[PDB]
Amino acid sequence: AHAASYLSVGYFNGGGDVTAGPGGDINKLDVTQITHLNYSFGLIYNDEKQETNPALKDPSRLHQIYLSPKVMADLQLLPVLRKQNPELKVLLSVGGWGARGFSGAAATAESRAVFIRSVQQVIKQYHLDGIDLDWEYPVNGAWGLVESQPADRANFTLLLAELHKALDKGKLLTIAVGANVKSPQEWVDVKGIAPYLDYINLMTYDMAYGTQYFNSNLYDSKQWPTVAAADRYSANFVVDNYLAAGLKPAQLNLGIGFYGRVPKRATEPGIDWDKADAAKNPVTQPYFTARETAVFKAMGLDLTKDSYFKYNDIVSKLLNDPQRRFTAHWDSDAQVPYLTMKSAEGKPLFAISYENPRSVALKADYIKSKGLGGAMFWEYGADDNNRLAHQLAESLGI
Ligand SMILES: CC(=O)N[C@@H]1[C@@H](O)[C@H](O)[C@@H](CO)O[C@H]1O
Repeated sequence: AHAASYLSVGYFNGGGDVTAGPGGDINKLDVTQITHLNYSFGLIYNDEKQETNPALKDPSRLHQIYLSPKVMADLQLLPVLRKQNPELKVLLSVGGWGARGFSGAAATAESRAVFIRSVQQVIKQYHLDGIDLDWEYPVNGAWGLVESQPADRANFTLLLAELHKALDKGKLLTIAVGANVKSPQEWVDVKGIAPYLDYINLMTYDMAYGTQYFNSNLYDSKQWPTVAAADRYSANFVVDNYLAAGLKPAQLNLGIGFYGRVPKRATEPGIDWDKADAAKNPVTQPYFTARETAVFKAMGLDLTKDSYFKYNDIVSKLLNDPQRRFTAHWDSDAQVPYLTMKSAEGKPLFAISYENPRSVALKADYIKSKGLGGAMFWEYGADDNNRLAHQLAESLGI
């Protein structure tokens, strides 16, 4: 007689993203398929010396939120989206991969107050239901991609506490957190911040690095196993790490990638940093040759720079490749699909893993069985005719 309610929180790369590229078309989204939209991204005016976005270096706006023209214009369509789905909640996500300014914004009482005032101003001007902070990452700085300091852990908590106090009742405060095991251990006081957050979005993807083949495997592959311990990740492992650190499952949304990645293992030696004279003794070697890298290059994917491939492009360019160069497979342990390309020798080479309707439904089944609060996905612009979002909505009963 009583039915559970799951969330489906769809990121949309509207403004542009360092790794996913230019922003998409908000008009193509089906907002009836989701519960929450994270419009991405607000940026942060900052004094980091390595900032290359000159707009963000305006010293009169230090620590405030920056909204690009495209972001402003898209946020103007909110009334139309709300008419199509009057239950929809819309948040602005601030930060994203490579986004500077959190370490400075969070550092002092005065800096925190400026940031918070800016958050309040943006919520009010654009009539948002809340704010999502996507700081990559406190303390670690994504290994120097953004400035960081050890005080970031404590300061993130203070920032969230003070933002929670400032926000109107009813406004949502959320964050996205990293897959890396050091996130709950060292970077983010997850127990400390939990009281201030409506939910926590887990970035349970981007695992196709180092000696790992799969990008968003639910469990570890056995057929295509990761070699170095420090690289061995799955969505469930991440979930378990956050739960071990003291978060309740109902507060968590599992991140689902509407995209795939060509693993780094295909093109770069894989180093196990636990081994003797590690860099001279790689534990995997690249298996792509110029023949393979050229196929991807011709698609528009330069594997020396990036490995991201949107799901709609996987369908149109890989699955439906007129020359039939890609073969689709299912990994029964990892519960995701992957494609192989045939080497000149005739051997299948592992090309890319991704998510399809079947694997999305299996992640929804995990959400339901593990007792998580819902799904989050990156990102709506990468879906194919809203099919993966619709699958998620069907499987979660949204
Ligand atoms: C797009 C992305 O997430 N890249 C990161 C990278 O910063 C990092 O070097 C590695 C762990 O060292 O984890 C990868 O997932």
